Amino acid sequence: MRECISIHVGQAGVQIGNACWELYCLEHGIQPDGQMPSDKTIGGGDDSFNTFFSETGAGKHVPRAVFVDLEPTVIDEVRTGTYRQLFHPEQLITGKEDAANNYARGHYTIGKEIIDLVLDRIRKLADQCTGLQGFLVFHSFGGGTGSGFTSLLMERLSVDYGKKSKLEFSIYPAPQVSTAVVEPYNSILTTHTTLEHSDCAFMVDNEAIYDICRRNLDIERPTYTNLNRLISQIVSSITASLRFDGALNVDLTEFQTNLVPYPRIHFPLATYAPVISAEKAYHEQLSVAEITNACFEPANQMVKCDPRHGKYMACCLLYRGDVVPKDVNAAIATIKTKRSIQFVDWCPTGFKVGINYQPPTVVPGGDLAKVQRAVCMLSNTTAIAEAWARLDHKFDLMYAKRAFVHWYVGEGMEEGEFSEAREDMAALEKDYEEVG
Amino acid sequence: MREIVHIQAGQCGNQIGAKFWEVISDEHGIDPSGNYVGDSDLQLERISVYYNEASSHKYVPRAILVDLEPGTMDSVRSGAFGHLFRPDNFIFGQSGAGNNWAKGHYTEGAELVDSVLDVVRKECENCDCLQGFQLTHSLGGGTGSGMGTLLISKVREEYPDRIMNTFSVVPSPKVSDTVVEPYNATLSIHQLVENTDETYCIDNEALYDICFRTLKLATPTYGDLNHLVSATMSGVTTSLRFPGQLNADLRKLAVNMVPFPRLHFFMPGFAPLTARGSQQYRALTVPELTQQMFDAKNMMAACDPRHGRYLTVATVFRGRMSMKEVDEQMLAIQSKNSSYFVEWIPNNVKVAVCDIPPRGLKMSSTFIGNSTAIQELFKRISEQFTAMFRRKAFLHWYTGEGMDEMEFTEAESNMNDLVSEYQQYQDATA
Ligand SMILES: COc1ccc(C[C@@H]2NC(=O)/C=C\C[C@@H]([C@H](C)[C@H]3O[C@@H]3c3ccccc3)OC(=O)[C@H](CC(C)C)OC(=O)C(C)(C)CNC2=O)cc1Cl
Ligand SMILES: Nc1nc2c(ncn2[C@@H]2O[C@H](COP(=O)(O)OP(=O)(O)OP(=O)(O)O)[C@@H](O)[C@H]2O)c(=O)[nH]1
Ligand SMILES: Nc1nc2c(ncn2[C@@H]2O[C@H](COP(=O)(O)OP(=O)(O)O)[C@@H](O)[C@H]2O)c(=O)[nH]1
Repeated sequence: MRECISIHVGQAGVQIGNACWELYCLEHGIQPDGQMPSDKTIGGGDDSFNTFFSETGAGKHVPRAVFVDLEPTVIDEVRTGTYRQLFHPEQLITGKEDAANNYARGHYTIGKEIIDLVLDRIRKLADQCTGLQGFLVFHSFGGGTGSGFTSLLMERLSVDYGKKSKLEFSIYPAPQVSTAVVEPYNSILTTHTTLEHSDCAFMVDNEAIYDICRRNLDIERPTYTNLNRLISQIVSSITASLRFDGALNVDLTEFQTNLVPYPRIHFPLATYAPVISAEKAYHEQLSVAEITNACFEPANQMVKCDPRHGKYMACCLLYRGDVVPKDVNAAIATIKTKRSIQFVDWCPTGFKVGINYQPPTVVPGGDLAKVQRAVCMLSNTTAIAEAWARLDHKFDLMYAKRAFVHWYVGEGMEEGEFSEAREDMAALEKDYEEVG
Repeated sequence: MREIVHIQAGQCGNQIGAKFWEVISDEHGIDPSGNYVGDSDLQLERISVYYNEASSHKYVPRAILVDLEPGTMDSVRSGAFGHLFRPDNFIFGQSGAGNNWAKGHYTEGAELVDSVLDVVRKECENCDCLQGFQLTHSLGGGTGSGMGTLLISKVREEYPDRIMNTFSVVPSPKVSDTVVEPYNATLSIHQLVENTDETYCIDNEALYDICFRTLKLATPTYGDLNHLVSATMSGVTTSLRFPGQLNADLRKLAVNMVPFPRLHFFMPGFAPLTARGSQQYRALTVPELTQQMFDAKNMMAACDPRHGRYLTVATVFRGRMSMKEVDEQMLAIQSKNSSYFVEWIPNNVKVAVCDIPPRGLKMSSTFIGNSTAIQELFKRISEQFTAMFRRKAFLHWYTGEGMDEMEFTEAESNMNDLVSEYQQYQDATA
């Protein structure tokens, strides 16, 4: 009874979406030929899985998402991958030439000649909706397509739909899988023009995902199928709230309300704990108290920043299977050991919990195996300023001697944009640092 | 990607690029008859980068060869893989192109620029989208330097959007019969700095130095050095030719590499130095590749980078290889040489890995750097020019051919300013 639309931009976005949509199939029992025996095959739905699949009279359960790429190299792969028959006759978006690591080329030159088609597609999809909450866009700060076009898309959407919210999932690109060197300019130039049209954005750092996969997954060569699968698992876990059924954090509005205090501070940090290694059959057993104890370890968060230096806003949680709220209360009492915990004086505290009575789903033939309990703490820390400071150092270095600047100026951008965005990010990091 | 148009100028260009076509055509496993021999799709994933289908869906290289000395056509059609090309772009002159500028730059050649634009547009009609251009030439003689700069400017006018890349060969006193070279070299690089996007300094001085002091060949011929350069430029092209993780492209290579708006002269290098062999080889393994990648006597510019700084770096490794090991040694090399590299762009030393071995060697790589050491080469060329110029010499040829003294003076002003720019960016701080 509340529709939802997602959208994928860029190679990273489309790959993550590929890795996520089949997880989404698995979770509800949806299968490329599945039928979910409790339905009428004609709109049989309006449950929490209706928000994505707008199932047709053919009992197909077609989704609500489109994929964007300036030059077909991954969107084709999903067009001829595994769930081929799962998408409409050329509903997807294919271009002819990428922005090539150039924020400007996607922000002023190329996208400004393809965007109208994207908006037409988004509107045409939304018309079939009835109660849309907002958009969930997938992009990255690395390239110029998944960044310049994303910011331009933000502007266009906020122009056409300002009332509705639109949650974001982003990647803070790492030197380890750095496919460019002009990422930091794109990152600043995207965060600066994101705030005024953003509401709540999640960053998942490929530094962090790479570290997790290399360390606790026994993989030394993280292709774009390993890190991609891990991130898909995290995204499914976070959106399970609205996805499976009703509990804490039903709606995107509710995301904002219980997460974001201050519209300049809307980058929640997500932690996880169950990192099942591999097909390893037997290591030991597991306890809910154990995983909630682990969800405080700095090594197990989706973005590298040590929060024992700062204060939290609102530390929500989710769980899968084996309800035991008394154990949860004991867990809060234990973590109250105040060795690495804090809250903020002005507003009281709430560790809202919502339980899903389904054990977590796993990739069948992947680098994981099925477990029974799961949990994901979305702690809106003040420590998330570490990432911005780290990226500011590099942006300042590169802008010291005006490196690469021509590749942006000579395409429809001015010189003052760089300076003003740097100042704006300085104000933003000041706005984080002052809270306390 | 989109298609690439290749342009070949003069005797040096025709010979060097014909050998390069042979090298890659063996690498992509295509027969002289256009017959297909490759045994996997990974060979033809990016065959459309260069080669175009025939009426028999037979893949044909797309390139153009330009010169005015009409004796080159038979040289084209007498190589081992020479007859491979389309019998439509063997367009050449008819009365020689004596190594004088403004003869191919102003006097003639300017009459056949219509012909060359006609042929390049004709074969880019069959190109669904255009990526860039490959002009191979040298900095001495009309056909060569002068035609190259004229072509560069013309296509820059007609296609201001796409990329423009070229290979530069700088003639040297060590192997050079004529002596009107330094004038040609400076007159060339003046057009080249302001009119192209990136360029490779395939030098002869360093080439001869290393070939005679380690490879120790008696008579460096147009055979041996042609082989060396064809191999190295094949190695450079591999990254686009291969599918890579550092899945770089011409525009992407420019964006990643290009540090300033006038410093786009690269220093192609190669770690496992190779002569004309017969058997498989004497074996080489990883740490040897690591060391010989960045030695002092393996590049193509007579400079020691430890006397300068890198703006950026790039490599493309070859053969079955341990990626984690490679990353480990690269991290060490960026760790144990802190002062060696510029502090302006961290995360500059990019790395990629390829799979198909070179057709003859097991484990190799391809170094495509961008240093501040290139000022030594440019200073050398400019000093020899001005030594030839302080008193006039053959300059009556140029003046009566169309230039004036002011063009020479401004070419030197531009080159010395460029050297000042490289010096400046070579002495930055934090
Ligand atoms: C001080 O007196 C000296 C005299 C000679 C030498 C070395 C002497 N010099 C040169 O000519 C070198 C460059 C001058 C250019 C001049 C500057 C270009 O405009 C030329 C031109 C070409 C065609 C038509 C009109 C004009 O000429 C040439 O390249 C011509 C090629 C042509 C004529 C086939 O000749 C040769 O290429 C040679 C003679 C085989 C090359 N060899 C030499 O041992 C050294 C000194 Cl120091
Ligand atoms: N899918 C995926 N992408 C990643 C990962 N790590 C980094 N990336 C990013 O993937 C991006 C490639 O897509 P884009 O950023 O859109 O690249 P582009 O040059 O703008 O355009 P395309 O290459 O056509 O997509 C780079 O910016 C990388 O930083 C990863 O683990 N998975
Ligand atoms: N043919 C040839 N010439 C080379 C090579 N390397 C350097 N050169 C030099 O390039 C110059 C030849 O210029 P060229 O293109 O013949 O001028 P043109 O007479 O106008 O065609 C000579 O100085 C050669 O020494 C090579 O591999 N092949």
